[PDB]
Formats: sequence, C-alpha cells, structure tokens
Amino acid sequence: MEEVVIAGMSGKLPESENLQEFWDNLIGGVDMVTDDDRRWKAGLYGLPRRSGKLKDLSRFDASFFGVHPKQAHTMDPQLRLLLEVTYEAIVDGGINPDSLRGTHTGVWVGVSGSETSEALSRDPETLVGYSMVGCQRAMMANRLSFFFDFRGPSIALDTACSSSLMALQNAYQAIHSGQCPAAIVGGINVLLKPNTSVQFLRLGMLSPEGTCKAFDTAGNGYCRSEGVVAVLLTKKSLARRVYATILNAGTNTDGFKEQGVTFPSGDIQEQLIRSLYQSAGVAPESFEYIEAHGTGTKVGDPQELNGITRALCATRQEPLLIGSTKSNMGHPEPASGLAALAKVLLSLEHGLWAPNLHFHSPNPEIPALLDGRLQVVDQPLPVRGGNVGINSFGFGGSNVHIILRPNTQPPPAPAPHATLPRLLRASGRTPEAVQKLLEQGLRHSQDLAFLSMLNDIAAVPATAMPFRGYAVLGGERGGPEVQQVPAGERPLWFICSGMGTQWRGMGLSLMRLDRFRDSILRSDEAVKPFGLKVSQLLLSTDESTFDDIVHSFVSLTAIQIGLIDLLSCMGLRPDGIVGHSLGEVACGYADGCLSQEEAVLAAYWRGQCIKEAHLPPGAMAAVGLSWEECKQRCPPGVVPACHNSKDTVTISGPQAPVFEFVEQLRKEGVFAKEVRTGGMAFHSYFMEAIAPPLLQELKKVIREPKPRSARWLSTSIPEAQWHSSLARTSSAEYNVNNLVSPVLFQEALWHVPEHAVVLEIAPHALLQAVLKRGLKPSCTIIPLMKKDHRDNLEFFLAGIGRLHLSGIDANPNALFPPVEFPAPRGTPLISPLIKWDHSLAWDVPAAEDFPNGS
Amino acid sequence: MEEVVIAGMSGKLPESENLQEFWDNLIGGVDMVTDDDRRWKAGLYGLPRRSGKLKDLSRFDASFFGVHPKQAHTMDPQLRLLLEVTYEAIVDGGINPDSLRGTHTGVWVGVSGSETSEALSRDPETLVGYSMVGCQRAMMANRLSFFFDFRGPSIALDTACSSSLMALQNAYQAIHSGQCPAAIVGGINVLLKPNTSVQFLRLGMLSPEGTCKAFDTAGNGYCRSEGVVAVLLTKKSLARRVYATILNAGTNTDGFKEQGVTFPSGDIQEQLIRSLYQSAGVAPESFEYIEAHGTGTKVGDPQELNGITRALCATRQEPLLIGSTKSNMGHPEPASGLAALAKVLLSLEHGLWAPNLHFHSPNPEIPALLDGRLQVVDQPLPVRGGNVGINSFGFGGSNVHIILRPNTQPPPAPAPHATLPRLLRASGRTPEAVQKLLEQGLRHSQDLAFLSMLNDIAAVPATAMPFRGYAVLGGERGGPEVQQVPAGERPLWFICSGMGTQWRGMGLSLMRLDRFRDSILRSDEAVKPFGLKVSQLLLSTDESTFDDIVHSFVSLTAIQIGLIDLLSCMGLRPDGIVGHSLGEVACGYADGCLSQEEAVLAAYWRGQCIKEAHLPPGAMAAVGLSWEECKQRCPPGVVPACHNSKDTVTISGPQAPVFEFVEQLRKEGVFAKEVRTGGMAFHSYFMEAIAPPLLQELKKVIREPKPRSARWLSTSIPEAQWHSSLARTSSAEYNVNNLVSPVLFQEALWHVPEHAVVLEIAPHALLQAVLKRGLKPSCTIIPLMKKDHRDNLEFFLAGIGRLHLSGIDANPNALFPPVEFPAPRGTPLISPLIKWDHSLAWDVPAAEDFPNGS
Amino acid sequence: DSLMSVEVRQTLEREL
Repeated sequence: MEEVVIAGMSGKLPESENLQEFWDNLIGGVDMVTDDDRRWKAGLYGLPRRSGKLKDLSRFDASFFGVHPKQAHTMDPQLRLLLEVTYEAIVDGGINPDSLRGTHTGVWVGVSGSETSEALSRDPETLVGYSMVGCQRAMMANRLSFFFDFRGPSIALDTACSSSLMALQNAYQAIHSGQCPAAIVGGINVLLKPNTSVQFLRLGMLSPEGTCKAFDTAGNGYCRSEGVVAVLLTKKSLARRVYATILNAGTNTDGFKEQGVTFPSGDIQEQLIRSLYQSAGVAPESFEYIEAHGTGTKVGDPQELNGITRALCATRQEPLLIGSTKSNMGHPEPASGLAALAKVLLSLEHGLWAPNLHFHSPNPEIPALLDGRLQVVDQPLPVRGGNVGINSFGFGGSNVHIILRPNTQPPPAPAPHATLPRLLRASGRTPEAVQKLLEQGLRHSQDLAFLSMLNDIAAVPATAMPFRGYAVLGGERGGPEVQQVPAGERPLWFICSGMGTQWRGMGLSLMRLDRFRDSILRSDEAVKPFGLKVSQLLLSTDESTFDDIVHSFVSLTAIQIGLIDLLSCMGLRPDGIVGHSLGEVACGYADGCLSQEEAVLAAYWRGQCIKEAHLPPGAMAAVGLSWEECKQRCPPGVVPACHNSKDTVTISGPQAPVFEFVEQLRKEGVFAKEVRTGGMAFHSYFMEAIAPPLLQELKKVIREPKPRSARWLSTSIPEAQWHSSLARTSSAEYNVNNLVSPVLFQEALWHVPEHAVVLEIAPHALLQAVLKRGLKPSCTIIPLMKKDHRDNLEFFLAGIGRLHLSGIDANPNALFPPVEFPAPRGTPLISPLIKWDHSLAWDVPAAEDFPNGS
Repeated sequence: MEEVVIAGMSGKLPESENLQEFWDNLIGGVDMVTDDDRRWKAGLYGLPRRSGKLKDLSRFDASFFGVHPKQAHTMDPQLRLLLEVTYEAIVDGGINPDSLRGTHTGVWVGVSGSETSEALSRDPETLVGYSMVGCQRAMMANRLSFFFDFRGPSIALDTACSSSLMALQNAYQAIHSGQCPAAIVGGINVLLKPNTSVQFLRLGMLSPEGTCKAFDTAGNGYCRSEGVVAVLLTKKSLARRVYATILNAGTNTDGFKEQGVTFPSGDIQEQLIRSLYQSAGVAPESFEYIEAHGTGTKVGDPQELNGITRALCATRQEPLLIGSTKSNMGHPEPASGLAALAKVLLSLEHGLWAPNLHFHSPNPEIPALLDGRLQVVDQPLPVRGGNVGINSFGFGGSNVHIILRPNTQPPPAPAPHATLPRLLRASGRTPEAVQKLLEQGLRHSQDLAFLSMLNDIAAVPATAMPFRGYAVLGGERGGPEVQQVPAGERPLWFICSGMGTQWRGMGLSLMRLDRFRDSILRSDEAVKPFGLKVSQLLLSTDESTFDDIVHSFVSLTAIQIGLIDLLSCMGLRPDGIVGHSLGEVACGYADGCLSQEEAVLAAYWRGQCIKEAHLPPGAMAAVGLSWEECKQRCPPGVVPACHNSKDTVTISGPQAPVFEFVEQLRKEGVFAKEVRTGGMAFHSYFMEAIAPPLLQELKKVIREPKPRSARWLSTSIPEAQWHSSLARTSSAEYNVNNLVSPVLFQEALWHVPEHAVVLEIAPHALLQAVLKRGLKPSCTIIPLMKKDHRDNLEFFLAGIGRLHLSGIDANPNALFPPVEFPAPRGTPLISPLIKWDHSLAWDVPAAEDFPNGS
Repeated sequence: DSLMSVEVRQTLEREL
C-alpha cells in the first residue's frame, strides 16, 4: 500500500570506478572488456583472452569502517568494495546515514561465489579465525547491517544470474507491505580463480571471442565480467531524490522442460511479463524501452525476444526499443540486474538512450527484428516518454521482471530568493575530498536542490571525517576554505555588545532573509502603538535619525533579536551568555527569560526616560590605564565606567574632566579616544535620579519576572553578589541597576573555558579587538556583521561557514525557503564526488592460491 | 489473509535415517554424536573427536529422478538426499505430487556450504561441465523446482545458523499474502572438509569435548553436525494432514554492538519475541514450551535465556518449559531450525516432550533457572496444552522466531460403516516397498484417515513405480498380493452376462454400500408404481420368488445397474462394451444411451409380455458341437440359440427334441447340460408372435431414442448389418430383435484387443470359463460377484484390488463416505514407509580431495 | 545425450 522509489545509486563496474565513468564508457561505445593479465594469464587452459574486470581491487578505507588492519587483509575484497559503495549510495540519495541508525531497514545482497574463502582456508596449520568472519557468504549482508546499524532482515541469496534483481524484488515486497521503511540492494561478482571459467567453458556457455553479440546472427556465448553495485530503496515520503518509481515486480520459475535444465523457455517468461503489467494496471502501449537479458547465446536470444514480442508487441502500432548492457560491458553473473538498472537510470537522467555494441545483422529466427516491431538501439537517440521493463533470467530457470516509471519533474520556476547568495559546507576524509565537493558545488551554483542535499550530507562528526570546508556561492568574492578540525566538543558562547556600534543602514543587506524580516516586523508591531516604527529607521535612514538615542536603542535591540532568531532557527543552542549594557538587555531574550515585546519596550523606555530628563553633557574618554590606577587618578565626582580589558578603561564625566585628561594623553602612551554617544554619561553617578522615574514605567512591562539561568553571566553585578535576590531574576530592578552601575566586562571573561567558540552578536563588531586580548588564546572569535559592508549577508554567511570549520554543526538550509520534496531530474550525481583515504594496499588472492591439478 | 499450516515432514538426521528413528533416538536419550573416522581422522589438526554424522551418504535412486549415471556421480550428495526427502515430505502430507505439477508453489532452501563444488573443480585438465549443474548453490533449489515442475519462486539463501528458519519465514509470507498456494522449505548441512572445522576451532566456537551442554554451567561451545530436513507448507484448504498452524513468523537483526560482530544481544531478541506475539494477538500466558537456540556457549545462553525471561516470564504464574535438540543431536549450522521443528512436531504427535541431555546444574548467570520460572525438560513429561515458540539466531546477528499452535483434533466417533472391510492399494520401486506399505496398513487397519491418505498417494504410473500391490483389510481372509505391472496402457472392457445367474440373496452383502443401496432404491421407486418393489426380492427372498421370470429380470437389471454405478463413481470409463441378451439390455445404461427407468421398465416389460402369452415349454440343452455342425444335426423347427464359443453352442426347442439329444450325449464326448430357466425357449422361432404385443408396450418408454456408440459391440446383429438403420440407435425395435434372434457371442469377442482387461458385470460369473477359452491368452478376466459367497463385498473389493495390479488406476476411497478434512493427531507417519532402489553406490568426496597445505 | 550429440555424430560418420 506504499509507493516504492529508487533513491540512491552507486557502483564500481569495468573501467568504471565511479557511476559517471560507467555512463561515459557506455555512451562512448568503448569495449569495457579487455585482454590483459590482470587476474590470470592470457589464454591458459584454453580460456578466452577477453574479460571485463575492475580497475582496482586492493583499496579500502579500513579506519572509517572500524576494521582492524589484520582483519582487513583477510577480508573478501568484494565485501570491502560493497561497504564503500553502500555508503556512497546512501549519500547519493541525499540522506545522512545517521538518520537510519535505529530503523528497521533491510539488506538483500545477491552473491554467487566465495573464492576468497577457499583461498584463505587452504592451509590448516596457518589458519586464522577472522577469515570466517570476513569471507562467509552471509557476512556480505551481516557486516553491512552491523556497520550501518540496521534492524531489518539481512539476507544473502543466490539465484544464479538473476540474483541481483531477485534481491530488488524482495526489497520491493518488504517496503510495499509496510514491513520496512527503507532497504539496500546489492550485487557483487569478482573473477579470481580460472577453474570456474573452465567449468563455464566446458558447459558451452562462454563465447570463444569473449563478446556478447546481443541479438546478432554471430552470437555464440557471453563474456564473464565483474561488478559491485548498490541501490537504495525507500518509501515515497522519505525520498529526497527520486530516479524512478517501481510500479510492479515479480518472479516465477520455468519448471519442467523436456530440453534440459539449462535451456531457456520463453513461454513462462511471456506469462511473467503479461501477469506483471496486468496486476500493475498499465497498458502495453505505454512502454517505450525494455532492457532484455540479452546474453548473446544461440538459443536464448530468440526465445526471450519471441516471448517479448508475444507479450508486448501484439497490438502496439509503434516500434519498441530494446537494448542490452552486456554488449557494452560483458556479463557479471549475479550482478547483471543492478548493472542494467544502473545503465537505464543513467540513460533516463541524461535524456539519451545508450547504444548497443557489436550489432550488425539481425538474428533470422527472430521475425520481430525484421519487420520493425522491435528496434535495437545502436545509435544515441533521445528519451521520449513511457515505461521501461527490466528482466534478468538465471540459467537454473529463475525469471524476474521489473516495471518502473521514470520521474519527469521539471526544473522549478525562478523566484526572487534564488538570486541571494547561499552557503555550502562539506566534509571528507582528506583535503582532496573537501576540495572536490566544493569545486563541484561551485560548478553548479544555481542548482538549489543539489546544494540542499550537499548541505544535508555534511553533518558528520570530526572523528569520522577530520577535514571540513565551506564556500559562499553566488557572491562576488568566493574562495573555498579548507582546514582540519580538532576532535572533541567545543562550547559555544554568545557575546552581544552595547551602544556606539550603529551606522547608516543597519542590517538592510540581510533584510532579504525572510525570518530576519519577520522578526523586524514583529518588533515593529510591538513599538507601532508607541508612535514608532523601526522600518523607516532601517530603510529611510539619514544622519538626522541615529544621532537620537531612542532610535539607536530600538535599532540595536531589534537587530540583535533578529540575529538571535536567525541563530535559533539555525539549530544552535548557546552554552554561555554574557553581554554589555544593552547587550545584557538582549541577553534576556538570548536566555529565554524575556520575550520580544518586553525587550523592545524596555530598550525604548530606557531611551525615553533618558531623553525625558536632562543632565550635564557627559563624556566617554578611553584611557590606557588599568582598573586600579583609574580610581586614584580621577578627580572626585568622576567614576570609571567600563572595564573592557586590563589596559582599556572608559572614564565618565563632564567636559572639564574630559578636557583634563587631554593633557595627560600627551604624557607617555595614553589613548585619547574620546568617542561619545550623544554626550551623555552612562554608567555614572549622574543617573542616580534617572532610575526612580524609569523603574515606575518598567514595572508595567516585565511584571512577574522569570529567573535567570546559570549560563547567563551577569556583567552589572559583582561576583560575590551573584547569589543575591537581585541577580536571580531578570526583573525591573535588574535593568535599572544596569544603568547606574559600571559594567564589569573582565571578570565575566575569565570564566570562559579554554576551547570556546565565541560569537559576536552586533551590527558592527567593534569589540573584536577587546575580546582577542581579553580571552584565552585557544578561543575563536567570529564576527557576524561589519560596518559599511556592501553585502552584509555574505559576511553573515561566512561566519556560519567558519562556525562549521570550528566543529559546531549548523545547517544553513534553515535560513532559506525549503526546496520541494522530489528533486527535478538532471540534478547532478553525488556518489562520484565521494573520495576516500586509499593510501594503503590490502591483500588480494592470486591465481597461484588455487588448485591447478598438481 | 490465508491460514498457513504444516502439512508434511521428512528428514535424515544423525543415526536417524527416517523421522521415526530420529524421534526414537531423541526420546531414547542416545548421544547421536559419535567418535568415528567416518569423514576424516579422529583428532587431526587438533579437532574434537566427536561429531554428529549421517548414516549413509552414497545412496541415490537416479532413475526415478531422471538423472544420467555420469551426472549422478558428479552431483552434491546433499542435493541427492534433498531430492529424496523432498518427495517423502509431499507423500507424508497425503498429497500426490502430480497434483502440484503446474501450480505456483515455491522452494526456499537454507544452505551455507558447497564443499563438493570445490572438490570437483580442483583439476582444470579433467573437469566436466556437469559439476557446475549439480553443485552450484542455486541448483539446490532449482533442481527441485525442475523435477517437481514448480512455477513459484526458487531461492537458495544463506543467513548463517538461522538459514533454515529464515526460509520457513519467507515461505510463510508467500502463503499468507496469497502469492503461493504451497511451499517447500529445506535445510542441508554435510561435513566434508576439516578446514572449516579448523576455522571454527580457531574462532573459539567449538567445544573441546564435542558436546552442546545446553543451559549448563560447563558449557563451552557446540558440536558440529549434519542433517537434511524438508517440510511442506500449504494453505488450510489444501491440507489433508495438519501438524500445526503457524500463528506468526518474523525476523530482525542486532545491528551495531560494542562487543563485536559475533557476540549475541538478548535485547533485540526480546524485542522480536514481544513484537511477534503482540502482532499475532496471543497472550504470553498461553505458551507452554519454547525451543531455545541453546547452543551451549558461555555468553550466548545467559543472553538468550534472560531475553526469554524478560519477554515471556514477567506476569506468568506458571513455569515455562524450555529445551534444546542440540544437546541430543549436535548443531547443524544452516539446518538447525528445521531439525528443532521436527523434534517439536514429533513430540506433539506422540504426546511426550523429549528430554534434554547433559544437563546437571544450572548456569548461575541465569536467575530464572534458579527460582522455577524456567524449567528444563530433563525427563519425559506429557504435553498439556498451549503454544510452542521456536527461535534460531545466526552468529552474524540474524534473529528469527516462530509461533505455532498445535492441532488437537480428537479421533472420530464410531460409525456403522467403520466395521465394513476396506481396500488398500500400494506402489513402489521394489517389492519390499510395497510389502512395507501393506504390512503397515495391516498394522493400523482401524485408522480410516491413514488408509485414505495411503490410497491417495498410490496413483503413480507404472513407468515410475513398477511394483503394485493390494490387501483387503477388515476381512477374514486377508493376504497381500504383490506383482510387477507391465508398462503401457491396457484397454478396459465391460462384459455383462444374461439370465441363468440368479441365486438366493443377490447382492445383499454389498447392500451395505451407500451408492449401491441408492441405485437399488432408485430402481425400486421406478418399478414401485408397477405393483413391484425389488427390496423384498433382495431381503425377503425364498425359493418361491426367483423361479418367476419377471422378478429374475428386474433383479438382474437392477444389480447390473448398481454395479455399473459403483464402477462409474470409482472413476472408470469403459473402452468397449459387449453384452449377452439382458446383459445387452444393461449395455444401454453402460453406454449412456439409456437411463435407469427405461432399462428397468424394459426388462420388466420383457418379462411381463413373456409371462402374459404362453408358448410350448422350451429347452436350453448345451452340446459339445460347433456352430456349423449344429445347423445340420438339428431337426427342422429346432434352431441353435447361443454361440458362446467354438465348442459350446446352446440348442433351443421343445421337450421331445430335448429328449432326442439325450441319446446323442451318450455318443462320444458330448455335454448333456440341460439347464433351463422356467422352461421357455428364448432366442427361438416360438417368440415371433411375442414381439408385436411387446413392441407396442415399449414404444411408450424408449420413445425418442439415442444413437449407440462405436464402443458398444452388438451381439444380436451380424457384422455386415452393423451400419444399418436398425443398429445405429437403441430403439424399441432394437430390443425386440434381441429376443427373436440368436446371440452371437463369438464374433464380438474376436474384436477385443490383445492386452485388454475384461470386467464381468454379473451377480455370478458363470461366463468366466467361456471367456477364458474364447479370448486371447494375453487378456485378464476379473469377476465381481460369486454365487453363495458369505461376504460378497470382500469379493468385490478383491476384484478392484487386482484391477490396480493390471495397471488401471481406480481409487477405492470413492466407495465409502469421505473422511473429515483435518486428520486427527496421532495418525501414523507416512514418510518412514517410503523405500527406494538403493542398490548402487555413487561418488562422495574424501578428505584427501581438499588442500592440506602441501 | 544433449552434450553427447557431438560424439553421437562422430560415431555416425565413423559408421558412414
């Protein structure tokens, strides 16, 4: 009752390390079968010289899959290759494999031989026990279920040549019945000992020329080949990527035949095909292509093709295209179904049917090839539309047939959010893997679904993949950044600065993000009744607006609240919060003890009470003196205000004490930074009378307060008063004490741990130099906005990107509108982009480890 | 949506050639594991000396399964044994295998090793191609599907130790979904090369003592064993025999474990058990026995038993019985599930739980064994009632569990038809097989369901099983009769005699049969209005009744019609019909051109017209003269009447011509048999006037006649008049010509073919001596009734029995009321009663054909 | 037999 789709694909086929190399060789018309001594001699025992073999067989990333190096040498090579391509298939689906770690997904593998098992057990005096664990035929599925933590059925089955498609049929029935949510289908074949080829030669099944002349007059046998293929099957609701939908799948057996056990029977195959499409409810006119078994034998090809033309070409009125990938590749026996399925799905993805090789004249015993009812694809011709049938028949008599419907999702309509720059994060075992992923993301910068699945597969722990990277796409600067991430957990800390950081155009560049704009409009409707709206303070800003301190207060708190909201939808939960005056006001929303409206009205009421009453113009000169030397060198009535660092302390007072330290700024090395904000002496004794009018207004907004958390480190309260009744809750008296007390921004900074990642929440990171000398040198400081930046959205996205390079997982897909659930076809492949640590070589059995009759 | 039942069982286990030998060894407490050099040496390579092995491995009936003797030598022995036990399982179900020849039944076999394949391919210069066909792992299922002509899925699967029960689980899902009507589940394991045992020894899994000390403190490993088991699964409506009903079946896998791939996890097993019974809807209180995996390892037994006591023994209030057949037998790896299932089903059939061996003290790490919540069966204790759980866990991590409910059908209530004698037919390859079946049927003569399934499995062609036999059970004579049947088809011919064969008590003994009594009452209601009823002519017969000729006529035709009805429900369709006067009247009902009422009224009207008019008393003297000499030696007005043979001709005439040939009977060798029937000259010139009154009455009964068939050979019409208008239909003029013409019973007999089987339909076979000298000597004449026989039902059943020995298939189950569809439990097993032609010895690989490190 | 038809034709020509 559930729809079953094909979600992922990966493979290793002759002269085809990756699935793309496979496709290229297939459409290139290259003879992937070769005459090389890569496994045994050229023609020993009278064997054919030509065979299809894999490029390499001794490469395995043993540390990733957690196998001991002594156990990896005594493993079946086909199991090592199956582990790697099984990871690559899940990643090709767009699914992180960690989301299937407890589920009931099953594994079905089609194998037919275990030659490594009998090569590794020839000497009973030097045996090891690990050869049983790494080479037994059930372990080809059980090791996959063990590593990926799969709780479903784990079966290895052998059904001769139809073994791989039979596994697909059983996995189909498991998903269709609701037993399993997902499944993995595999198929493996490796040619190691020549005695099996001598057996097939004496049976009469091997061509002397080593060629599958499919549907040809000169066909006299097949050519043996290798291959390791895996696909990922899932229900429709879990699929990020869809290649095709399996309409139906079934099987039968020939039964008794007078001719023999080996001989094919086309009547039972015709019955299987007709019963399948009937039960599926599809008309035979709707087909356009059928991948035949097509092994090239003398008696098998007319039986199969006459069965096809009886089941399908009765009342059709159109030619039916037919092909066979064994003419391009050779015939891997238990892995022939998934290799043909890979060719079909690659042909559907690229829009062109891959041609057949070695087809010159039709077989005269097949009359449908002579009048045009069946047409062999011998040239590349485009895909028009309809269903594709795939059948594979074993020589024992097992018949399997699949009907699948390709997906035809068009590329989406253009949208105004598609012009915004995006983030792309990557991970890998080596720097080259991260470079490959980032450069392929740069090549396809306008493909939104491709970037979404690439961002989805990047959340791997640093112990598994120790190299991470990022690149900002769609911007003007660009540039991949790759570095090695240290292992372990690093705490994330939030620091939000105070006043003096406003400018012309605060956060406009990232007003294009929807969630930031929603937060800004929420703060707008909150201050709307109070004769104010921060939207004109954002868009219609000139120099007559931010010299006011009320507008500066609300335009600081709203921007910090919007940044915290963006970080909260990002998935990030802070471990420690420490602010600075109005930053400490926004720390209430950062901690959750405040909400939007109370924070914005508290900031506006602070500004309103300050602008209501009037006190002598104040100063904020900054001097190059410590905290203790400033108390003894100020005149009476002049108080130190800000304890930023051990060398930077801000003084507060009137103009004549400000003019007093102009002369002492000439003396020695003393800073003469006299930056003021409206000429008002915040954090001073001049506002002891400001609090009682202000406190009255506040009690009407932050009534029934909530207690502060242990993560919030207070900066207006000294350390010995942290347990008092005033500093447990974020009440109205807590906020008015912030204005009348000096900010202690040094003793809060020494409680930050050793390897913390510090995020600065400010419209301009002017506290970055203070935090560098004020914190431990094993900390990372990341700014989020920069004053007078042309595209501040690119600056924000680079901060999120280097947050990925520190070790904190943060998915930038949540910032943008989500992509529709089926990806459109023609989306680029992901499984060729995965690279492993292949610096080591492992043991492979040779031809001398098998009995030669000596 | 369909109920799945276990219908058949067969097996070959250590020291257990048949399933009964297995049961005996199991309850006998015999250690089926031995220390003999039956496969390799005693303790070479440091291997344990003890192992469980089959009794013989080189026996195969190659001609029955149609394999060439050169192909049989290069076959896997385990496939040969699987073919034989697969036939035995179907026969044990009570089902003829020919009724599944076109159906969609599937085959699932659990294998794990193919050592014969690598022993037969060691020398690439002397290879043969047949070793691929007979030893490839897919062929273990494909050869079964090929021989038995099965169209369903044919899969060989390997899932380590749980491989046999996994096949049962998949076959369960196929029947449950409605995909398959029936299925065959197999499991095979054979120990041939010692290198695999050395691998298991180095892994640490083998006990040094070669003992499975299940649930014991001293358990340190398992003992390797052999075994070939097959069961037959079917839907409920097809089952003649039910062992149990599968309530549920399922599987899962352990997934990732910190301890290693090999280590068992009881938590996932507990989850599997709890999910199964929940989905099945059965309470955990309803269980009474669970067959554990019970391999005897140090860390596996506490994990499995603690998982069982968490899933099952939470709120139970009763002890739960637990056992393990590996303590009796050893551990066959991929065939452990079906062997345990065989032990459980044998224990349910015999009413006693088979005890465990080698259990002395409980494992201290299992606290449920120390307080009584789990109880080990170490003594034979009776079966009380409830469900039985069977689990088998592979060492790769595959877990499978079965819930099955035993059938508790009581033996049926006694009935009056159970005292009647029955027929039992048998077939076999040898005379000893037929003798075994007949003597086991004699031992259980009162078991009706057992005899019904034995009669059902006996319909095999003579080319397959050339020895047939029969025995009449419940009679007083008895005696098995065994002979060799000649091959080919033999035509069946019906001959029904005329008058002069009546006696006192015609057919009474077989009035107890229901269909004969129904035919008699149908003829009774037909003649009821005509002031007659043949029931008092049957029961209330004395010597004042059958001296009348009307009663003799109806009591001949009714008995012959009832015999023909019994033969028609028997399944038999005649090839040639030839009668004799009133026999030729009953030939109309034999041919189908007449019905019951027309035949009975025609016979009664012949008698009524004969008894109406009166003619001079006639004679039927019989003389020892030929047909031509009788015409020249009779006086004028005296006509020869019956041409029985070349030496026997009946004369017809008055008393004074009858007295004339008394004197000539003294002369030479002339018979003086003057037997008359009422003193009336039938087949003579004295009844030329009898026909016109008779014809008038007949036109009112056999109006609108039907044409005679080519099988009916006329005896009142000469050969040259066979195409005339009088002899094409069985009209009223056809019957009145029978009375006025001589019967030509010789020229009809020369048209009978060479090897015909002749059946005599008469209440007393007085024509048996005539047919012996009148027919060819290659014909068999079978009488059906004998005059003055004490039990004529036993005489009828012996005729049907020797009809089976001729070659004609005839099932005597149709004569009696049918047996209810589920057979009651305790019905004797059938699969130990099948014997083969095992006079030849085939090749088995030795230990020297494997690499020893030389 | 199936594969023994080659040897069959061989013996046939040997007789021919």
